[PDB]
Amino acid sequence: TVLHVQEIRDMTPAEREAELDDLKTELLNARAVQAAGGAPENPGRIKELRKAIARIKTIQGEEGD
Amino acid sequence: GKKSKATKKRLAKLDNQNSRVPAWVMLKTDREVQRNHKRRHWRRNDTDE
Amino acid sequence: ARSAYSYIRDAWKNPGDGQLAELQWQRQQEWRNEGAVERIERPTRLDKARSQGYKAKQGVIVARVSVRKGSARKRRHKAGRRSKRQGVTRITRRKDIQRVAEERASRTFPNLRVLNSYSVGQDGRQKWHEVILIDPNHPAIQNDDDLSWICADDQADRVFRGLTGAGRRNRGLSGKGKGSEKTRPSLRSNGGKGK
Amino acid sequence: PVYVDFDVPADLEDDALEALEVARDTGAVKKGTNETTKSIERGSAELVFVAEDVQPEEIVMHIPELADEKGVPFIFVEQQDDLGHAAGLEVGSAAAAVTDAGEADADVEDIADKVEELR
Amino acid sequence: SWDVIKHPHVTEKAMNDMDFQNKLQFAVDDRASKGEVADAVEEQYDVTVEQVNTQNTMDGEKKAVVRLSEDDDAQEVASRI
Amino acid sequence: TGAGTPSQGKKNTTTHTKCRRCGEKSYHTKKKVCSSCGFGKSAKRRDYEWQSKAGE
RNA sequence: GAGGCGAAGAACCACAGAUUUCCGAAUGAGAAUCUCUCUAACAAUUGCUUCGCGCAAUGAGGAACCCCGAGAACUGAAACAUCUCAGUAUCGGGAGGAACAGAAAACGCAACGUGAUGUCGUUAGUAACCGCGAGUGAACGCGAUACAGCCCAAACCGAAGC
RNA sequence: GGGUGACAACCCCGUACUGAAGACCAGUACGCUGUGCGGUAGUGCCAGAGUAGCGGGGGUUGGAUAUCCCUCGCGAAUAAC
Ligand SMILES: [Cl-]
Ligand SMILES: [Cl-]
Ligand SMILES: [Cl-]
Ligand SMILES: [Mg+2]
Ligand SMILES: [Mg+2]
Ligand SMILES: [Mg+2]
Ligand SMILES: [Mg+2]
Ligand SMILES: [Mg+2]
Ligand SMILES: [Mg+2]
Ligand SMILES: [Mg+2]
Ligand SMILES: [Mg+2]
Ligand SMILES: [Mg+2]
Ligand SMILES: [Mg+2]
Ligand SMILES: [Mg+2]
Ligand SMILES: [Mg+2]
Ligand SMILES: [Mg+2]
Ligand code: NA
Ligand code: NA
Ligand code: NA
Ligand code: NA
Ligand code: NA
Ligand code: NA
Ligand code: NA
Ligand code: NA
Ligand code: NA
Ligand code: NA
Ligand code: NA
Repeated sequence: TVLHVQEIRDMTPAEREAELDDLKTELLNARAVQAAGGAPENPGRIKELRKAIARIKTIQGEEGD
Repeated sequence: GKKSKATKKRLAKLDNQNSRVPAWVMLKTDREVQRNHKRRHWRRNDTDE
Repeated sequence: ARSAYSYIRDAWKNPGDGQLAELQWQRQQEWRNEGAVERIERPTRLDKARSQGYKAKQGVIVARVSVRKGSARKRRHKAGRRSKRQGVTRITRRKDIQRVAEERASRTFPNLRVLNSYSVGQDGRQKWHEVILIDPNHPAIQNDDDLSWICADDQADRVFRGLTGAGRRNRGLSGKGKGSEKTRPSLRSNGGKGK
Repeated sequence: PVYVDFDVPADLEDDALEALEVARDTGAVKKGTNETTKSIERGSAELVFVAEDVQPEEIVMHIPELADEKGVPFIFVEQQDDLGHAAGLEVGSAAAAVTDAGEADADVEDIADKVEELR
Repeated sequence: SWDVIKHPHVTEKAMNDMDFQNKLQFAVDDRASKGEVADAVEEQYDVTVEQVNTQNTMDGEKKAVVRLSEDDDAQEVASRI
Repeated sequence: TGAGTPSQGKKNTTTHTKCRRCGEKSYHTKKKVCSSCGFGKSAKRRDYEWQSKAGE
């Protein structure tokens, strides 16, 4: 599953924040699993968690959140 | 001697730079990349700290 | 009829005669206790200032500058020199005291550009000049058709490049004819032989 | 002060400044050292006013001697800011001339008379 | 713009601190103080922090040793993540 | 005492260190001056025409 | 190696935007890239100023080029001192995309002539300098390139102004 | 011109032709709005001073009694100049 940019724009400012928090948490847990090493379900995920976080912060700035 | 925090970070980095070229990088490059030229020994070489 | 200005001018033809002489003898006493560069609210010679472009207006500034009299303050050679190059005493600088004064003022006011300057006299040990500087960033200047030329980027630090009137005379640019072979268009393009 | 050879009492200066204000409204005045200078040279000056707080003194210092050879009487006022205000300005004035004294013409002659007495 | 907690520091020494001392170990941002570490750990894991010890290490990171109150169980908290 | 090898033994003094401004290990920690970039001496960067041949 | 992304049009390219740690002119203060505090600072110099850092300016960089200052010696003269190397090397200050110069108190093929300035070609190694040694060394004019001419100060007005 | 399992116009990129965009020329030229050029007679009303110039001492220049500049001292006239 991938979070697209239209879906981020359809979110309310408070939904973006709550989505941001959730995404941080998944990342933190992924980096925890990694620190155990601790094979993931896929490494391609951490990469995507970073880009999604970046996207949301970009839209937050665009929308004036 | 007494190291500062910044000095400590710099020494830390120099240690990290002392790693080998990873085995998988040699496969990925068809052995076009083998040696680490910045390889440094504590005794034989001298850092800038 | 004569302008009032012509009277200031006429007084200054002879700074050691009449009322002006008394004035100078009093004023210099205060000047000698003042600093290197003193901003003054009004020009001592109003005719000369207006003649040189001064206006009573926002962004026009006047400052009086003291500079030592005489030749180069020069250190003697510390290594081998042929006799021709061993001099100390008689060597004089190639920039006149007036230009030195202008540079010192401009440094005092880093945001301001030098318009012009003139002599206010001297004692035995030093000379004084008043330098007119202009604020190129002030919109009262930026909108003045007579002064706004000085706002252009290529006029930055004009004094230090010799673009001032005292600069140009001292560079030997006065004559358009004979004698100017090595001065115009610049001392440097002529290989440093102009003076 | 180099151009000031005699002292004017405050009362005299008060009367002269008063005379100036009325000469402004009922008559003609020139404000500023250049216009004042012109009127002395042109002969139209009746009374000339000169401030004593003028820095530099150069602006105004030719006035006494010039007025003397043009037969025009003159008086000293202490502060140029009063002289300018009396002449109707928001700013100071180092020199002023009454061209037409107006209704103060009797007082002008008297102030002239009082000053000649100060020599 | 930087986060306080980087990740749990998982090594044998860390396990012994977890099992025997009720402590958790973290790689944290080297700009973070003990109080900021205590707070962040409380907010993320819903526990009570008794004490934080810190070290700037030769890996270039800060390591925090965070002891938890008796109401909390380190091994339990660690097993979630 | 020999000015050679025996005198080399006393050199435990730190002087030139990594400079905050240019990164060279030229910052003289006793002078607080960088011998490479001029930091601590000059706001402008240290440079000289003699650092290259005259015609380039 | 594993795994992911892309027809919800990815990669890649152009333009525009977002993010852009610390030190650094480095500017709250200190410091070998870190730290301290009254969460507070355009430090310093300066213009305007509601006199408050409120509005602004400067600082530093850049391959050389450009302008303004300071200024050698080896060398040449078969020695060497003036001369020469050379206003060169190097140093100090500073501008711009170019800079500088520039509308005659000019020229002076002397004229009933030319008509701002720079540059190129020539004038010419000529005039001029010089232990009159070695060396040094223009200009006017001409043929070209490109062309462009204007604003104050003052007189006379006198607040009509910014 | 290059690439392609060896000498390639015709295998692939390209090349000729034609067309599009951006940048520089340039906020220039052209165009326009406002302003108003100029002539006669009369009038000694105005027209930039440590200046022009001179001397002492230096530097610089091809500049020689005739270069340009610095420094110390002295120092005009007022367009009828
Ligand atoms: Cl300037
Ligand atoms: Cl005075
Ligand atoms: Cl001709
Ligand atoms: Mg190791
Ligand atoms: Mg500058
Ligand atoms: Mg040139
Ligand atoms: Mg500790
Ligand atoms: Mg020795
Ligand atoms: Mg080194
Ligand atoms: Mg600082
Ligand atoms: Mg020889
Ligand atoms: Mg020699
Ligand atoms: Mg000989
Ligand atoms: Mg020569
Ligand atoms: Mg000629
Ligand atoms: Mg010479
Ligand atoms: Na070592
Ligand atoms: Na300045
Ligand atoms: Na010369
Ligand atoms: Na880590
Ligand atoms: Na960037
Ligand atoms: Na600033
Ligand atoms: Na302020
Ligand atoms: Na020889
Ligand atoms: Na010899
Ligand atoms: Na000679
Ligand atoms: Na002389």
